[PDB]
Amino acid sequence: VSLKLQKRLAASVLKCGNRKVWLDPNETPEISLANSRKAIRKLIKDRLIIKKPAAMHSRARVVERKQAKILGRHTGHGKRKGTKNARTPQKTLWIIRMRVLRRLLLKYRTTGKIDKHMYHDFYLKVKGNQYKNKKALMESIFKALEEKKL
Amino acid sequence: GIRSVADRIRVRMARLPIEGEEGKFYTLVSYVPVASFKGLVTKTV
Amino acid sequence: TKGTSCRGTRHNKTHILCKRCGKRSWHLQKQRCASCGYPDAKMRQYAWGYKALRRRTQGTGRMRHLKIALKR
Amino acid sequence: TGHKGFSYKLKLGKKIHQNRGVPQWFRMKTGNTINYNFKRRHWNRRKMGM
RNA sequence: CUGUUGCUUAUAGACGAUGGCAUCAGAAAUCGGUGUUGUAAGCUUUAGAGUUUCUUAAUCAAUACUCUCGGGUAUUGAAUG
RNA sequence: GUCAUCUAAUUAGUGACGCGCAUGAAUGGAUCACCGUGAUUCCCACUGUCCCUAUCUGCAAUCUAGUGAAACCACAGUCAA
RNA sequence: UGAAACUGUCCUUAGUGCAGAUCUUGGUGGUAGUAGCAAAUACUAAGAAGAGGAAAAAAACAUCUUAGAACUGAAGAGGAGAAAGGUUCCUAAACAACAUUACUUGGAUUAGGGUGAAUCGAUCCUAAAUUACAGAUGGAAAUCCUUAAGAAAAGGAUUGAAAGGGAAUAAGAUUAAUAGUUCUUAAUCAAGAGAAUGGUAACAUAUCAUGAACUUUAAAAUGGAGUGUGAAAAUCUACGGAAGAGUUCUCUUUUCUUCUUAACAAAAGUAAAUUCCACUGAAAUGAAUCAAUCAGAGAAGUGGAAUUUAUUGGCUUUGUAAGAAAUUCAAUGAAUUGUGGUAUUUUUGCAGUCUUCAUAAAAAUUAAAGGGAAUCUUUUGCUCGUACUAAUAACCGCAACAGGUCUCCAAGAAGCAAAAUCUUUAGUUAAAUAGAAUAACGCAGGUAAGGGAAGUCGGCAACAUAGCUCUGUAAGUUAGCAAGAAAGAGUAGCUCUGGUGAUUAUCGAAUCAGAACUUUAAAGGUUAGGGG
RNA sequence: GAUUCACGCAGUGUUAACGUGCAAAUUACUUGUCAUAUUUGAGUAUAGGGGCGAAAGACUCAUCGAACUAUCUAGUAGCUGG
Repeated sequence: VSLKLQKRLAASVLKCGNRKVWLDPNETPEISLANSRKAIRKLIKDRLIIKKPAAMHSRARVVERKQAKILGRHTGHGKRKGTKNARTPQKTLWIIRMRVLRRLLLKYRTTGKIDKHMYHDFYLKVKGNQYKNKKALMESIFKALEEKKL
Repeated sequence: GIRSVADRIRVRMARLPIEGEEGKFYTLVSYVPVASFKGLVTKTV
Repeated sequence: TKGTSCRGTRHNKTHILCKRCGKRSWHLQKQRCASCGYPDAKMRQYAWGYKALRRRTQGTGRMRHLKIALKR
Repeated sequence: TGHKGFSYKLKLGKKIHQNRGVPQWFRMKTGNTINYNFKRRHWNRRKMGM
């Protein structure tokens, strides 16, 4: 007897695909008598039909790869396949640095470390690509404050 | 898989009478795992 | 590709059933029946179509009310 | 199609109704030559052009 | 007598054919010989750049040393038994 | 065509000559930078294209079980004069 | 043999005698048990049913269950629709024919069953276009006109879209098959029935707080590119656990699975962006973005108002609502259902920038204004479509044809990449038959000593270069290019170091550079320019 | 109306396969291309001495240097076969 109907009905009740349905092979005459969804549900409750667990997929291998690449283990020249701009976009580095440097000058103006005329002059210097990073701007501001008092 | 099989396999075959008809017979080949095949000759279990 | 391949896109009807003659000859874009000559009041008949005349004409149907009158 | 007109569906239903065979009792009448319906068609054998 | 058939038969072969043996038949493993590749897996040389942690105590560490001329394969169209 | 040049060797290519069978100015004349699955010639590299063929795999082809067409067909099917 | 009509003679009459016409129609041979039944990686074992794996290996055995091994690889051989098909859908009985073997299988035969809507669509509106009465034209059939010609239609007639516009429904369960349609629960919409305050102002008040003719305004209703960013989902990840499963002679406080929530409404807490309002008046010019851009017809500052952000009001939260659902345990009954992220993608908005000799629809329908004419409960919600495929078997190609045919949802690894390659959820293992042998000649994929195009019409075919980083780069030129010119060097594994931020030491981003040591000396498994 | 890759598309070469084919034009690799002179669905408009054509006498339902269909029509043949 073909158990195609029971396999299809069980998959709709178990809410799984036909590949996850397990019909017990030693009671085919018992299973083949269930020609309705009400009868299938009883067979599921009686452990005649069970749902196979999903095949295991481990992320352990990927986790170790990221751990090694954090320490720069595989980030060499021979493992780089894209262009320099592709891996680290140049435009987004400008947007990141502009936000960082313009945030610092906004913090100093409200704190009173620099005045509006000094803040304005450094703003156009920041936009003009004068300081590589935060430290260079802090050094320039520190140096410019000492010329002011002299 | 389908592409590779073990180079040496050790099996155990047993002649037994068929359950349905006792006069007739059938073979039952089973698998006997071994650590190594060294010094293993045809043994009548 | 004028043969087998070009036939795959044929899924749009040109003619559908006509209300007056029952045949699938009603042109959807011309709004007229190729067979019985719809909305035109007179039925479409031609002398070169003598077989077409012997297929649909008087006496090819039930003659529900004319069969009694001529018998009378 | 899924969407169809009302009259078109009834002409589809009649085509279903006419795709039947001769009942057995009709075949046992005296002097009967009608055994099979030669106006039969199947969906995958002939399209009914409607 | 000859043929079929068997050895999933060879010195032969598209198929037939041809060649050999058929109960002292045949086959099979295992063993030794003979070849191929290059030193298995487990534990040990702190081998070991450094890091880390207890702070000489461990760790983790590509690769490297001894067991190891190792391990694996070997008729399938190889040779003995 | 003749002269140079490209090659060991050039009816090929390039550069010159021009009484040009029968070039020639929006039937457009001359000139090409970029571009072209366009036409042509030569170098480097590489290679079974070749000297000159060997060999490997899969699918068939071969044989068998089931199934099973077609083109074609006067009759047919050994040669010399 | 056959079983009911027929024959001879003479005249008369003719659809009167066949080997050919590539003659017409029908039937049948050789070919011939021959060519074939070879694209789409692939099946094996045990059992069940069945006349249908027997046997001197007759080496193969359709269907269903379990196990193993696999393929499509999520721009799929997944889950759903539009056109087209039309009962192909589901179930049972049954296999004569059909699916190039067979079939217990079937999209095949027989017989029943199946398609439920106030909220989804058609119905409604108009777009390109289309067709009427009267009129005009023509010998005629008929053509023209679509608001112009009319005693016709406050104003212009009919049709025209299941992808354009549009009143209103969601979650769970259920069937052999229908489900925003049935059931439970929870809502919504339409049509009904029972002459006001507050705020300086922007503007605000569970109906409120009257508003006719007439007129106006707005919405429906409007291109594309590219950049930044808010939010949700998915993936990834941090902390904290609960429950179950996998591995475990070698280790692994380990690997894996679940930890959810609708329409419609509420308003504890709290965002981003834009535009306006009040105070004050900028120069020593400020403010601001990735880019811009802005300002005395008024900047920045402070305090406010409004709108947008997939339903009320964007996110969390709440009613719904845990009673559902998911994961477990027990033999119907019990357990739990935290909080984050300066990561990626998709979707959805927003903000300004660019671009056009291109400026990227209309109506139905709705609201508001100017004006001043006048003095909570309950009922109903009609007609039609609704099954199924949507394709390496339901569509078009004569067919179960490697051809063609419009869309929606869309995981992990790796990488610049929605690339090649492998896997997860889902689907399938059959998709014109197999077994044995392992000849020639083939089709598809390859390799090769020495030479290196001598082959040939011709380097046809194949080989060869190939990613990224650094250096370097000619003539010529329309000065833009040539240019990835040409040419040269580096690249692996392991252990470390430094740079690039946020909050006041902790937290996070993959990216760049550098140094020792070791080795089989490193883009090349896949993908991947020959040059002059 | 820059250079390329990808989903797709086309059809440069092999003058490969096949050539009583998977197919009355297809398959494989190679090549070109792969968004603004782009690709594409449905609706709608254009008809045979006509239409449509970035122009090949190309396309107009496997039909094109004048479609398909029916009638005139048993068109005519000094030519061919019986």
